[PDB]
Amino acid sequence: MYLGRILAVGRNSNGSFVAYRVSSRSFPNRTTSIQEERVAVVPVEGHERDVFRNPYIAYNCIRIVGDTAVVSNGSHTDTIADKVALGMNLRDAIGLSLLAMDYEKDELNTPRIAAAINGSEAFIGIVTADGLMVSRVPEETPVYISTYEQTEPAATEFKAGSPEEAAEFILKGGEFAAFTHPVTAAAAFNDGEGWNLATREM
Amino acid sequence: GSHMYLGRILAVGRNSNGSFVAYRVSSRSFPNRTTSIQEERVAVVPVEGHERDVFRNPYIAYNCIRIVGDTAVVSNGSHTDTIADKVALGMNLRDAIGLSLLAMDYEKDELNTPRIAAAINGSEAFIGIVTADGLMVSRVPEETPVYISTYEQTEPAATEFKAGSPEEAAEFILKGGEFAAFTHPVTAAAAFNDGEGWNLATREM
Amino acid sequence: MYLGRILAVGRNSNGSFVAYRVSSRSFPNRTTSIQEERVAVVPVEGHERDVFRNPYIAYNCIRIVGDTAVVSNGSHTDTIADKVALGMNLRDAIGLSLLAMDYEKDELNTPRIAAAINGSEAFIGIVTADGLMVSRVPEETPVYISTYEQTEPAATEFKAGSPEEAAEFILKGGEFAAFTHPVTAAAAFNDGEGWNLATREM
Amino acid sequence: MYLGRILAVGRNSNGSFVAYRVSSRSFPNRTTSIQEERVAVVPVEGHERDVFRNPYIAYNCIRIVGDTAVVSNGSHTDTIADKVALGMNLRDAIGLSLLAMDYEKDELNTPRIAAAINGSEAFIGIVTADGLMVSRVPEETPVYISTYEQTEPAATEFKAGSPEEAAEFILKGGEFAAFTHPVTAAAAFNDGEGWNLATREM
Repeated sequence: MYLGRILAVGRNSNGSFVAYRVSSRSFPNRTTSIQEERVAVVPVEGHERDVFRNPYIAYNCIRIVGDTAVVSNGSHTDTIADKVALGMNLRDAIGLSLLAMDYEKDELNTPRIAAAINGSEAFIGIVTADGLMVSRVPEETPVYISTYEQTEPAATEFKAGSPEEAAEFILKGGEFAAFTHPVTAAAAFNDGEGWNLATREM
Repeated sequence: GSHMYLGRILAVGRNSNGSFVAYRVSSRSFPNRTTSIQEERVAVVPVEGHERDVFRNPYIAYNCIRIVGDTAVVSNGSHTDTIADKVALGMNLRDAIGLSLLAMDYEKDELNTPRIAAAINGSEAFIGIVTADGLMVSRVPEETPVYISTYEQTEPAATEFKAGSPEEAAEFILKGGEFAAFTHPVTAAAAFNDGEGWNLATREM
Repeated sequence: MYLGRILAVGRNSNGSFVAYRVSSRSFPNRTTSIQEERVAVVPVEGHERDVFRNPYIAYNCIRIVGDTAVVSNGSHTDTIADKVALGMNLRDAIGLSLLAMDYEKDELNTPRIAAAINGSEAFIGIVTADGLMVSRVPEETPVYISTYEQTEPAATEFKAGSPEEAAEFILKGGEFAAFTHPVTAAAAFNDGEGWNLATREM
Repeated sequence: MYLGRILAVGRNSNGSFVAYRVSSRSFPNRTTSIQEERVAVVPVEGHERDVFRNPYIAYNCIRIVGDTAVVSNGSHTDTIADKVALGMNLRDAIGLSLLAMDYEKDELNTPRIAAAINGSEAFIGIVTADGLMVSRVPEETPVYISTYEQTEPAATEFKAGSPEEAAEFILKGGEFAAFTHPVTAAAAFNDGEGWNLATREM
């Protein structure tokens, strides 16, 4: 039931999207911050220091490069987004980044999860201590994946017609309500006019 | 389910008799082929008088099995040497397979044929595949062997694979167990290790 | 004085080009055959068998994909060209392919050499047993590289205004005359109308 | 005369080493901190906040894995070390990490530089906007490389018989005295008994 960090990607009747939600046991003093073309996961005021005791807690979790949205549970968000910007198809951007960066070297060998979507295709990947897998997101249905328990894409009837909605949904909505220790959430949505960002706190 | 033609098939794992990797060609338009054991490897080559086939299709001849030290590599194409070499030059199994599938990619033919592969040694085993919809490399479950093919069965599938010798294993993936049902069997090869070392073997239809 | 296989890439007053030329001691029974969008290095009639005794002799030495031309001394030619086709900048297409394929496992640990060019940039790389290097081709001057001896880019006042010209030059022209054991050659040229292929025999 | 971040690697009469030195114009409020099996570049007390305005200033510069020492100017220090730890040869570890992570997306397209050394070989590599290069370190002589100006290996008569010496030298000694804006320095030395770490401030 505690899935750790969760991300979602796909298309529904209202447009394309990516959603991210932090779930933590020992580092709840965090929030999401919208900056130019990106959403970062940072410590809340007075906890800046946390970053220096654990290197996997702060990072951009959503990057927007052109017509492409990138979402991941770590710094690989920039590694992948940079490859997209510099010209590289989605699948390889994810694969090359997950292969090189690998699972996180902590207590639980925490997988690095990620996904990216543009006007044509979307891909979702994950790298664990037991494997690496990058796959196409089925057009007929959005999907989500997490660091713990749900280590492989799972379909989700994800309704949302705005980044606000998406971000709230992965936080407290639908089936995500049953996953524990929700901290902060974020998302990007594109109804065809471009990517818009939004956050959502508990 | 309607299709029983899986194309090229490979299997890997450990049973009560030891470790192994098996491979079997299945073709519709290039049956003029067989497996030839050479030093530390098994190649898939045209049969005499068909040497020419290789120049009309670059995906029909390749080492399908490579042995490097305590490690056995198996695949449906030239990546067999790309992976084997990385293992030889020092690279863990998962990465070796993954870096090689990522670079080489699915085969650029009529059916965007996936590149499949697997490798095993004294400690772990990893199986992987690269298609036009993805790339996947995963640890082979210790409690059960598994197999994968270019068509239909594009993700690992468990198999009660019995055999206690390369001869046995190569025969099994060719005509035994559930592999019987997969059509157009051409040639087969395999590598087995009972703890003494890797031994190769071929099997014709 | 025997550089093995040699390739050249760059631009001159007449257009963009890539050139290739095989140089062999023990496998001269070879020629270059133009096919759709590519030039392959194959055994001469009655030698089809050679390929089974050495896996590094037959291969497409030039691939044209869109506005981009790819040239190498091996099968990586297709690895790199596919990544360009599927969308991947030139530097990475060459780098990823060279890193993964590595030097050829023969008597001389023969390096894998490659280059790619389009209307904007051009890159040349090589992978040996002592390293890996991929670099931008200097706009103000073509350059060449070979499997042996000249294992790093070298400038070349390369004149030619057609594939025919280019293929003949790298084979018997300029400084390439002094490099021994010339077997067959090939080249692609682009004067602004598209890529055109041409072979040249001794 | 400002080479940015500089690293050195090689063997001398006293043993094997890797040295690192930060040089900065706009972020001198930094020091090096030894922690388990590694040395990190971090903000000085009261500047924790800098980490959030620039994602390229805090990182482990040195990582020790077994008989191998890794040094770099970025997070790729862990990317490379982890691959080495998980079983990967030095050349590929550096090449796969530099290919995936790329030059740093800042004002100067700052290259990612790196090097690794164990009881047998040593390799140094760099990734820029113009290329990628990874090469074996010449056994008969140590070499150093930087982000700016000296973007290619360069020989250095690097004398030192202890991490303290090594660290001091890349900071204020020899030819490094002439490189400007020294902030902090660090190094790992191995005289055959194992890898020892040390830092040095201005």
